[PDB]
Amino acid sequence: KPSYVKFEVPKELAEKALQAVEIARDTGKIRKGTNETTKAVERGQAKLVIIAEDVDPEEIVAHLPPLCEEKEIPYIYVPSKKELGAAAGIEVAAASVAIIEPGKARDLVEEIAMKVKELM
Amino acid sequence: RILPADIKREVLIKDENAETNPDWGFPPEKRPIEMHIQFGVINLDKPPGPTSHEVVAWIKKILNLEKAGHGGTLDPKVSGVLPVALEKATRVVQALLPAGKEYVALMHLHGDVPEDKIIQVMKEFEGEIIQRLRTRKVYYIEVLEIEGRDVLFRVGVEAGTYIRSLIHHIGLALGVGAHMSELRRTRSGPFKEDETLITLHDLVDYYYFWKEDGIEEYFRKAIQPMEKAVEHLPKVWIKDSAVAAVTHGADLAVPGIAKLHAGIKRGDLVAIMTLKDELVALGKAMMTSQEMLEKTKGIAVDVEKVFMPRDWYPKLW
Amino acid sequence: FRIRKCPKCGRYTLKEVCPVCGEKTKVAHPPRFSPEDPYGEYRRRWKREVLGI
RNA sequence: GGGCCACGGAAACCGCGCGCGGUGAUCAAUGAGCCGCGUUCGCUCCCGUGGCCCACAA
RNA sequence: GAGCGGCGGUUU
Ligand SMILES: [Zn+2]
Repeated sequence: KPSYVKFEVPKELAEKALQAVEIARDTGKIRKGTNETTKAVERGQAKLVIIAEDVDPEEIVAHLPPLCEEKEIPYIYVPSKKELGAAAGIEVAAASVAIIEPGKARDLVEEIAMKVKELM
Repeated sequence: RILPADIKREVLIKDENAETNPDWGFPPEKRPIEMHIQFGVINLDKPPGPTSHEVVAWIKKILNLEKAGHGGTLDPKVSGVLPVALEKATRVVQALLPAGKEYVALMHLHGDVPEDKIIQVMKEFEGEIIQRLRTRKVYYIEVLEIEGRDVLFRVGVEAGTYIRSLIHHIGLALGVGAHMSELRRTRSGPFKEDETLITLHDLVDYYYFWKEDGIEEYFRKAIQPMEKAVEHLPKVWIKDSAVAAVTHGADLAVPGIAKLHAGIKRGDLVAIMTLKDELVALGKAMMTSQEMLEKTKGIAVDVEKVFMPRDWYPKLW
Repeated sequence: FRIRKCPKCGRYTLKEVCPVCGEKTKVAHPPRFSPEDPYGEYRRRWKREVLGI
């Protein structure tokens, strides 16, 4: 699996990922697409970054994992860019998503930042 | 899958005793990185988007080059093999502009046609075609895959053939019509899709790895010796004692030749090589391979373009 | 973009699995590049790690 | 005289395309639409200026 | 100045 994919993520952990994104969309505030996602990290607005594992070419998202770390922003990988896209409220796909303002997902997000923390 | 560049050549030996003095000249992998650039050619994988001309202006600004020139101009949406000759090697594109090309093309039919009729109708375009009015060869076409109205195929052609227009004529001959929806150049002369095929991201990153991190290895593999741009041409190899004379604008006389390719005819564009296989000059033959071999006096090659600097070899005259 | 290729075989195909070899295929075209290269610094941070410099 | 090498044989505006910044879309988020800023390589002849050589390979 | 592998239009 892709070289930008910097660690193994469990199925239910990657499921919670979609969940937090699902919720945050309508109760809170997200950004969809690698360009908005990257803006949010640079601007220090993103609470969590979600990256799809099937991004081809890799260069599309490969700057993401190292950018987060510079800004100490937590990020997780999900299996599919189609599934991650549907969660974000668009029909088309999404290489990546930023959860700007959580809402009903406050605990879930806070939970995830903890699990991933251990995988680094 | 055969282009005229692919023909195998036979080396005829003229002077069995000729040897090269390892103290003179710089064969490709004895070239310091800076000298390698000065006489380098990039096998660039052009992205879809920018023009060929813009891409090269990027390369010049980011690599701090004074000069660089591409071969066959690929259109903005077309990706693939774009040779970029650098600095003192710039003028070798004139060896590529005329070489055969190959493309993988995606054709979208405007109406339904049976798979067999497509394949059968497309095979009729091998050989000459017209366009502009001018004529042009299709060396081969192969249909990789068909998916309803989408036909993916490879085609080998002569320089200056428009694939877009070829696809349009294929559309007319099927009745239903067609346009080209995707194009990628997979080959141009001696440049092909091998490990030398390098993207812009890689090109610029290797550069920085060299300039800022002190690692020379990647950038050096990113650049090819200008001799590469000349692999498809017939060659004559000359003795050390003729090389500085040639670089000084002398015509190459029969007594200067050590080895040559078979099958050279008068008028042919020839590469003139040292016995180390450095490129000396491009010239035009004034003799056939058999004449150059049998004779002991006379002008064998008219030296037109000289690439090697005048000081790599001593003035042995 | 639709044109794809085998990383193993070099076959061009529209499919996701090579029909000669069976490997997953990849998009034939190179990523888009821009002379600004806003994330170059971070792409190089990733690429060194991959390469081992 | 001849060969070879270098320089030269236009400039400012507009537009498409593309790229970047901003906004971010009822199947283009691997970026719609819009706004602003950027943005287009050389080669071959031939002619002019200047430099190096006149070397059948010893 | 005339061509090869056009970015397109208007002003001296
Ligand atoms: Zn194969």
